[PDB]
Amino acid sequence: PVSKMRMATPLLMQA
Amino acid sequence: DIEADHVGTYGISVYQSPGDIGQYTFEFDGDELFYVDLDKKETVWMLPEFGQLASFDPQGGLQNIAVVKHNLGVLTKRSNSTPATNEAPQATVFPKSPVLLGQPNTLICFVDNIFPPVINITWLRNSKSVADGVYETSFFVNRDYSFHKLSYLTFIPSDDDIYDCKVEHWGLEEPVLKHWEPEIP
Amino acid sequence: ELPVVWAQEGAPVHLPCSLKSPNLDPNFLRRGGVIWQHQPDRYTVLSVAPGGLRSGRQPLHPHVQLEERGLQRGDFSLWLRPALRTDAGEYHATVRLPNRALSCSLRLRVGQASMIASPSGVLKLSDWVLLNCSFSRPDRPVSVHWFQGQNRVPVYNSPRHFLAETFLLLPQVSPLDSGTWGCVLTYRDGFNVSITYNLKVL
Amino acid sequence: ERHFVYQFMGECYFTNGTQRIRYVTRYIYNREEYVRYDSDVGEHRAVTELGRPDAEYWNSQPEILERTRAELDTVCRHNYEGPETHTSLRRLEQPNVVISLSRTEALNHHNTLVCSVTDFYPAKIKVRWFRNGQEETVGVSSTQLIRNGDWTFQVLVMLEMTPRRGEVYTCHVEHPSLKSPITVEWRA
Ligand SMILES: *[C@@H]1O[C@H](CO)[C@@H](O)[C@H](O)[C@H]1NC(C)=O
Ligand SMILES: *[C@@H]1O[C@H](CO)[C@@H](O)[C@H](O)[C@H]1NC(C)=O
Ligand SMILES: *[C@@H]1O[C@H](CO)[C@@H](O)[C@H](O)[C@H]1NC(C)=O
Ligand SMILES: *[C@@H]1O[C@H](CO)[C@@H](O)[C@H](O)[C@H]1NC(C)=O
Repeated sequence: PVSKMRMATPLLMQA
Repeated sequence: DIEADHVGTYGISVYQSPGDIGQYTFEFDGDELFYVDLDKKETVWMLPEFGQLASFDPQGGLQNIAVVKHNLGVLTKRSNSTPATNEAPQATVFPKSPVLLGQPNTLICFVDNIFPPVINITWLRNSKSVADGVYETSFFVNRDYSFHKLSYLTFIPSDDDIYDCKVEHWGLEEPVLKHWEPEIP
Repeated sequence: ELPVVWAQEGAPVHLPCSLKSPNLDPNFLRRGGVIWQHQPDRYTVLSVAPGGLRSGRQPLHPHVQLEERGLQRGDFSLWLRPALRTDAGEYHATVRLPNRALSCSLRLRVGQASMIASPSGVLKLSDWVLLNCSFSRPDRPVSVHWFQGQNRVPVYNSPRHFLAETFLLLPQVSPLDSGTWGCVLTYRDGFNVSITYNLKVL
Repeated sequence: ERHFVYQFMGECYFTNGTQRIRYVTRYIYNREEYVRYDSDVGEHRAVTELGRPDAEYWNSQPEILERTRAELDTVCRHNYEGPETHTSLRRLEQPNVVISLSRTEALNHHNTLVCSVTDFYPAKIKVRWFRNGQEETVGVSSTQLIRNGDWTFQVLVMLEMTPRRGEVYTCHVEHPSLKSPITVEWRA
């Protein structure tokens, strides 16, 4: 079949 | 600065406030793989053949823009920082293939040092606006944090047909258009 | 009969060549080619078509890019970022327009300008001192200017400051004379050197 | 009211394929970086004093920090050994070589033939002129690498030539996608 592409995950700083 | 065999930039989140301008794109070795549309909920590839052999989940690309929106939202209130001065872009007009009169060709307009990436790029066939065969590609990033974009245009070359590329940028004191003719050659 | 132009390493150099001064149509202007060659005392170092494509020597240029507005205001000029000490040599031009054509030519000499102090090192509480700022140019400067401090306060001849043939001397260097002292030179062609040196006084 | 710019990116650095891999992630605001993680560092640093508590805030959640370290194997190593191995790594484009010359209007007059090479990928290429079977390098001017922006590259070369009778000028080019070296010639 095919192969998916995994992305880079960002982060979330607090308020 | 740093060297390697190959580098693939997976995940390119860019947000501009106000206006809520976002963009998510994948890249590799100075070349874009594909980009995810924001509102149409789909993944657009620069080349279709690689979309036939691979698939990306567009939801993950939207979470990036959502966190970045939350990121910039906290950072704009955290600091009283001033806006970065709008850099004046520099462009270069060139054909994709060698110039052959009467043969179809793709006229490219490469513009570097685009900052901020908010700019209209149009063409003028003999000082007349032509929007046929125009491909507006997504911005790119280089290691000085400036940005560069490309625009394509199919046409039929002729001596009596002079072409140019229009630039509408914020930092420009006036719109600039570099005129190229195959008649000069 | 070619003219010669100087340059100081460490600062960009101005290498211009415009077509006289008639106001022209900018549309005709942008239809113009330029070719620059170099030969040491290089060849086709940079050549750009109206399209803007930058071609030339196999190595990349030292940030040697022409002013984008100069090419649309009737000017063809070379602007390296670092005045390379090796660039010293002959330079020729080739400007191509659909109607007329010009091809200027000149020379380039690198003049390493520096300020040499006679008492080498830090100064004592009370002692004389000499400074000589000068480029490696055979012609002598016409006017000489000096200044004291980081705010560039021009130094004039005084009962404590003495100046002649681009030399300055203070016989008793009080602790107030400490700071960055610089100079300003001049020439027949308007070459200006602003070498600055932080005077070290006890 | 005023304008501001934010940017995020993740860079996978590969060497020799999968032998030594490096994963670095940047956080850009206003064309400026303030928090960075390096696979050679193992945690989030602060490029500026702005993201100094931010870097430690992400260094205070141990579950999130390991996902980032594991992203070197899940995002970088897997995509190189997966999609790219099935897509970009197996992409080769052959260059198009053409010889032309402007500024010449008479026979036996000095000029500089132009060898134009466009639409090729990847960018690991070199070009060399050949006159009568002799590699020429004196008075040679060439464009730099021109990225076509559509999965292709282009670059042009010019050689200052003297129109000598009995002449064979060849633009010799070697490339990995070119299983054989291409030679295009030109004569008076
Ligand atoms: C681009 O065009 C739109 C409408 O056509 C305009 O509002 C915007 O200001 C333009 N961007 C510029 C001039 O940078
Ligand atoms: C001192 O400067 C003068 C002119 O400023 C210059 O001609 C001379 O070579 C310099 N050096 C000396 C006298 O040692
Ligand atoms: C010296 O060169 C020009 C021309 O004489 C002059 O206008 C300028 O003020 C001087 N250079 C600097 C950097 O001040
Ligand atoms: C590169 O990888 C090959 C294949 O795994 C290996 O034989 C070679 O020694 C490696 N070279 C290095 C690590 O310098």
